[PDB]
Amino acid sequence: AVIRPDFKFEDLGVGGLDKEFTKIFRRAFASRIFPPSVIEKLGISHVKGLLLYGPPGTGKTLIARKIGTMLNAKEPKIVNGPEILSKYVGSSEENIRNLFKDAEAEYRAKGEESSLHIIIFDELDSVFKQRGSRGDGTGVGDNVVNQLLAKMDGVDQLNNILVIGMTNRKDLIDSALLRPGRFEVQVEIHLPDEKGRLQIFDIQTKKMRENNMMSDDVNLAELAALTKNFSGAEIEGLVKSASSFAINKTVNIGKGATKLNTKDIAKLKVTREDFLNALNDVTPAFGISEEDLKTCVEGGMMLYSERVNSILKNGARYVRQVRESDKSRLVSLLIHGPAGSGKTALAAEIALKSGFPFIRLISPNELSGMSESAKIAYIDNTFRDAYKSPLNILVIDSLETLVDWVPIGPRFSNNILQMLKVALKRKPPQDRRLLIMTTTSAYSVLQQMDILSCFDNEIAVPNMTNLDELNNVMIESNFLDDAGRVKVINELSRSCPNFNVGIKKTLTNIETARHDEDPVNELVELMTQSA
Amino acid sequence: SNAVIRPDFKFEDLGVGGLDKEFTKIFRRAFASRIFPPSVIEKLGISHVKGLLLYGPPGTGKTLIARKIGTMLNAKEPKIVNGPEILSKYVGSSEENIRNLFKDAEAEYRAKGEESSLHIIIFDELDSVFKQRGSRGDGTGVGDNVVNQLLAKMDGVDQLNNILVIGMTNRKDLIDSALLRPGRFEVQVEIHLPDEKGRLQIFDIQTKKMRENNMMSDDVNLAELAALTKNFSGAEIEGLVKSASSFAINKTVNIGKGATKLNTKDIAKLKVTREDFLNALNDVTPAFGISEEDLKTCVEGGMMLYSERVNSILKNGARYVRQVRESDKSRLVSLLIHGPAGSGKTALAAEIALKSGFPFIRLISPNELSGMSESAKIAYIDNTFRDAYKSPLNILVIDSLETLVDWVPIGPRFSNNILQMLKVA
Amino acid sequence: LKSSNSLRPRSNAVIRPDFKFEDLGVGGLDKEFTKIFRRAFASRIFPPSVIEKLGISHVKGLLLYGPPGTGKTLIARKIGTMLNAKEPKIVNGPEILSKYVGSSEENIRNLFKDAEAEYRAKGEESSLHIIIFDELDSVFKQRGSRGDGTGVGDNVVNQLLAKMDGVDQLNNILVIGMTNRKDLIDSALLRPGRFEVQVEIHLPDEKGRLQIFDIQT
Amino acid sequence: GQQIFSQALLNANRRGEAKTALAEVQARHQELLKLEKSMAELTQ
Ligand SMILES: Nc1ncnc2c1ncn2[C@@H]1O[C@H](COP(=O)(O)OP(=O)(O)OP(=O)(O)O)[C@@H](O)[C@H]1O
Ligand SMILES: Nc1ncnc2c1ncn2[C@@H]1O[C@H](COP(=O)(O)OP(=O)(O)OP(=O)(O)O)[C@@H](O)[C@H]1O
Ligand SMILES: Nc1ncnc2c1ncn2[C@@H]1O[C@H](COP(=O)(O)OP(=O)(O)OP(=O)(O)O)[C@@H](O)[C@H]1O
Ligand SMILES: Nc1ncnc2c1ncn2[C@@H]1O[C@H](COP(=O)(O)OP(=O)(O)OP(=O)(O)O)[C@@H](O)[C@H]1O
Ligand SMILES: Nc1ncnc2c1ncn2[C@@H]1O[C@H](COP(=O)(O)OP(=O)(O)O)[C@@H](O)[C@H]1O
Repeated sequence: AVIRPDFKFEDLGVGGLDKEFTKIFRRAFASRIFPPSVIEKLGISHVKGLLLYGPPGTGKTLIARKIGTMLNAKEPKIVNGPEILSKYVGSSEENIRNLFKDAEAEYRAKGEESSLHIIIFDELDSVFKQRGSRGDGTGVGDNVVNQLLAKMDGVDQLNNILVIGMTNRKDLIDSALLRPGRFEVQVEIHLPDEKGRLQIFDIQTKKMRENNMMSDDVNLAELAALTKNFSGAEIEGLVKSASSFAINKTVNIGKGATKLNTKDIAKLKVTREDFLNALNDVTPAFGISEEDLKTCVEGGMMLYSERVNSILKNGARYVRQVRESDKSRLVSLLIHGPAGSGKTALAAEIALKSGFPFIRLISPNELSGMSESAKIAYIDNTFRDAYKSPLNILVIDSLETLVDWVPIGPRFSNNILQMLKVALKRKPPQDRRLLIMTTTSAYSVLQQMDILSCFDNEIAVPNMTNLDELNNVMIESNFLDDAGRVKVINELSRSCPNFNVGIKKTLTNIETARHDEDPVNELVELMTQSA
Repeated sequence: SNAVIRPDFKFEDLGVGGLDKEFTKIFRRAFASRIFPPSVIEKLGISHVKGLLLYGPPGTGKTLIARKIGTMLNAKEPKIVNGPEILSKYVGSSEENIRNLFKDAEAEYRAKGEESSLHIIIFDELDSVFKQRGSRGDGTGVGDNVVNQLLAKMDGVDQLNNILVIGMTNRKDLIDSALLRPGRFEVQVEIHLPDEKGRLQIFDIQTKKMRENNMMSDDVNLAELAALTKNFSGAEIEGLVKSASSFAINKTVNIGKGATKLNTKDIAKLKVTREDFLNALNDVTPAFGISEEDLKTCVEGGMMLYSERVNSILKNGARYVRQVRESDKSRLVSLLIHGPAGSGKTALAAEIALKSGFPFIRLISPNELSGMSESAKIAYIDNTFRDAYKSPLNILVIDSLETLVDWVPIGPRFSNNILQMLKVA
Repeated sequence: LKSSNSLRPRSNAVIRPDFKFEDLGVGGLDKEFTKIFRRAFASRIFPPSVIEKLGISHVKGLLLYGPPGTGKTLIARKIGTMLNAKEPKIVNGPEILSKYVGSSEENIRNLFKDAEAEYRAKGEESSLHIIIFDELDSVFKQRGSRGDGTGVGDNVVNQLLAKMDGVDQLNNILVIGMTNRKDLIDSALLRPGRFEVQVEIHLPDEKGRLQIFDIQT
Repeated sequence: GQQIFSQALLNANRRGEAKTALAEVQARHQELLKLEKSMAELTQ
């Protein structure tokens, strides 16, 4: 009738998109399950138009390909976009109205008993662009829209036709076709989640695992964890790229001649490191984040003192609070202290430990080179993006630099400042939560801006002063031997007991002294001038 | 029976100098699936890649490679297409033409299945027609359709699995995004300027038959020449050889002054000497090595060591150069020279710079920016910094920071945006 | 003809040894003529054997630039019509643009067919061909720059690039261009293999003025 | 401040007349061949 009696959808290649399959089935073919008598008794018309769309490489073509064999359907008629057009006058139009004869003849022939005829237009946007483009030329690029529109709207009671049009960009489609009676239902296909990711890996590696061609070492769960933003196509590319490494161990291409170890051909087997190399090869095209924060803490922590621990505990407390309560849908925090003491690393570390679904940072680094309007738009889009996921953490870096402060005017960009002022007080949409951490080094300037009133709590980060903490960082850095680390501190105790540097400068000085002369005469010397 | 890549084959016989690390990748990713038992690869349940992109700056050798791959691989004759050759007047002839290229591959693939021979088509210069669909380019709407047809034919709803497409370009950022997805133009390779060893290889390749036909003097030392030609690309060494030949050959005929001097004795002992090359260095000039001429010109007045503080500062500079060269975690070091005006700062900084021997050296001065608009300046500055993230070791020199930010004490007046850019950068 | 041994510079020489720089009629410029004639018209006189043992392909480009009214077109003309080669295929500045979607670039493709045909048919003994672009700086501007809102400013330059040096070789042509502003021509046209020798032509010195006066009267 | 292109389309004009300039030559040609054959017999 309309679905084969022998089918369950488990066997099919498409995996990871199951909700979408149920929506399509419910809203498209559901009305053609019962006997016809019911539908007219209920006064419901059938659906006629479908639209599928998503980013490039998401699997839509796979669906369009397999659905015909999937549901006991008449062999769908496939036409790619730019072939409808033709040279001779009137040829394109007749070509469009040359597809519908068979279904319409069956309709006149057999009334409502007529079977379902499905035609799918790959690449809908190619020809059916906006019909008000202009150009003063050959009008074949418009009458085609008119022809399809006439045969689809003024159908003359043809109620046994479903057109499925697939595209990558809805925006280019002529608006005249997006209206009731004409492509009513639109289904978005977006990037897969993690579980569907695992499904895709499993589907891809079926034939591999069956033929004992993969080493038992390989663990799919780890791989699925690693591939943050990979679509199905990228996953397949990964699979075959990883395979190429295993392939290229027996056949030594270029070097030497063709040396095929006929024995190892039967012992061919893929291993984890090959997959890792493959991961290094392919890259995603979406990215967004989860790399900038990681590189922002590359130098790592040292826990030279309790202060670090206390601050971290407070951050853990706050993330717990925003995670638990439902009345607290927005919290803002300030992190202020002396320049170079190290602020950014701490906030990045807290955010990384939080493990929320959603994380990004905003830094002057990204915004560099843009015009003011571009910067405003960028920040606005970033914020609007943040209002999406159920839980969100946002980090703002070096606020003073974002506002272009120089003290001689004093000159600064007011627009950005006031935009930020309004934005940091905006509660997100209903049943969403947000957590803001902003860092600065010029507390007093902010106080003059009088913008101190939208911060719920402030955190100081005093730089270190006691020689013990210096010994801690020095032992961690492995600058010298044990006796060296002792003698230097004994010398520094009397050379200059009062001590105020920070953290970054210390590591810099350690490295320089390592390079030239790791004796006292360099490290202690510089340490003394800096303080 | 017809394994494409010819059982005994070496990169040495290709005839391309330098780029020893790329061919490895190309052959590993592309041809490492087609010279194996069909049963095994069938068990492996994978499909051969069908895309290839080669991009880089002009003259780096990105058309030689395509030709040799076309000719040396025991496949069907390659189907060359020049850049804007596809389009046509009549409506619907452009799109048809781009689907006439695939007919024979499909024709073979239906019949002989997985025993057909490789078909290879080379698009020269992709970015002319396959721009990002969506703008308003022509007012007719042809380019979108051509991009469309290519999209639908490279992957489409039908499987081909016996085809290969090669592409070349100088600007990769205008190619429409959908082409670059895996499944279409998978492997992408950058071809950049050579290093010294690559330069030596190229000199060896070019002056090959030179040497074995005993037409080269015994005085020329190729290592020395490779050491002289610092920023030469692959396409200007050939110019050098041609010029050296012209100097050597002009000594006999004496064009213009008087002919008939061409006689067997003169032409029976032709030999290109070393002087000819040195003379030829005055004709061919780099295009990317245009900034080092400024630096050498800045110290034209000459260095005189009237004291010893000069020695001390120079030694400190050399120490710092060594430190950056030898370190691994110190990937960024910044220094300042200050002192009374007229004290000779720029000369000293350049003078330190030139002895470093680093691959990459560049200078920004008010000189380059004069006459430009503000947006133009900021763009130039950003470009120059982003260019400095390519080579392993790089040196950058900024002259007269105060004048770059356009300082005058009367107001005080100055441009804030450039200052911020520099501070951020 | 056929010389068993002791063959000629060229059975049909392009320069023909009865030649001297006092016959052109261009006064003043003297070193420029030397450099031009050495870099370009030196590799087409020696016997084919030695040049073939040397494996150096003849230069296929010449650019002349300078202030207005200095003598560029004169030089182009004299070179065109005082040699032993096929007739020049002159093209003026914007002579190439055509109406329909695909005619300009076809027009550019049209210029090379006789040369490729004869090179294919014969090989190394094909007679030289010359085509002269007048006032090069009209259409061939830097790609990606402001102007040419229509999509022609790229395709035209593109076809020419692909056609002067592509996967298929050709070494029986010599192309010459003339201009007042070389700072606007595309950068990829000024590399070795495409417009190799560039010459500035400047205002005359005093002795050169004496030469010009003696040439005119 | 902009600029325009133009295009061509071939119109039934040729869809018919040019295809007819094959069919209608070879077929009248068929009549003429018949004439020639008959004249050959008559001359014999
Ligand atoms: N407990 C710690 N607190 C801060 N930084 C630490 C700590 N342990 C290790 N570090 C290291 O100290 C460095 C801190 O540098 P960071 O860039 O945060 O300084 P900053 O003050 O934010 O810089 P700026 O002065 O430009 O604002 C990092 O390399 C970080 O890994
Ligand atoms: N690395 C190299 N090895 C061998 N030959 C080289 C190399 N680099 C340049 N050449 C030679 O110099 C010329 C390079 O011209 P080529 O065909 O590569 O143009 P191109 O670099 O592709 O120009 P564009 O990329 O701007 O189109 C050829 O004659 C080539 O043989
Ligand atoms: N030891 C030296 N220190 C400085 N200059 C030297 C030294 N030895 C020689 N010179 C010469 O001194 C001159 C330095 O002039 P330079 O233009 O560098 O001065 P400057 O102060 O950088 O210029 P400005 O006044 O515009 O800032 C050059 O001619 C250089 O060759
Ligand atoms: N060196 C010269 N010797 C003799 N006559 C000269 C010389 N230079 C210029 N002339 C005279 O100038 C006339 C015009 O010069 P020409 O045709 O070169 O113009 P042009 O340089 O092409 O100018 P434009 O840049 O405007 O195109 C020539 O016909 C010739 O009589
Ligand atoms: N569940 C899946 N999602 C996405 N891609 C998949 C999936 N399963 C397999 N693939 C692979 O990804 C490709 C599908 O891409 P396709 O739908 O043609 O991209 P486009 O969106 O351009 O049509 C095929 O090569 C297919 O083998």
